[PDB]
Amino acid sequence: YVKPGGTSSGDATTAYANSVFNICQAVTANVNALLSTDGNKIADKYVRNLQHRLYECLYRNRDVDTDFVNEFYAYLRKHFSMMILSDDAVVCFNSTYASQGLVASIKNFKSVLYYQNNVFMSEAKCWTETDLTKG
RNA sequence: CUGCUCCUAGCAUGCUACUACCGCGUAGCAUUUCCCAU
Repeated sequence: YVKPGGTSSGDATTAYANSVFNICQAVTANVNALLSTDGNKIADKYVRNLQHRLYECLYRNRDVDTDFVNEFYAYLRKHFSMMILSDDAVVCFNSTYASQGLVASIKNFKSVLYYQNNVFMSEAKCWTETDLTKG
């Protein structure tokens, strides 16, 4: 037969490939979530300036811009922590930011999956925890 | 197929300790022999 696509299982790099794929999904969901928010009701200048710079470096600049990459990576480390196994991950994220939709959220993941993987991830499968005593 | 762990066996290496003998080196103690022509 002929395999249309999708990762195999008997190879030696499925785990690392899936990890990289997961990181990419999370990062693109964060980028999508930030850029779909009105800039007229944003908090302290910093984030609004960052969003403006992001749109410019995304659709107007042609080549790469390293410093903005470092800054955005540091921002993600500041307000988004991920622990990644092969297609399995746990996220610790600041909640007041997510209240205003300035970082990821489950609805963003649903939308990203719907338009980028052709699958509808029902939200009843996810879990969200507010406490940190229990793990 | 990757990663983690247990257990077993063997090997090999390193290191430590013990025992024996050896000789060395040092020190102490003590003795045994005592010499001759062309």
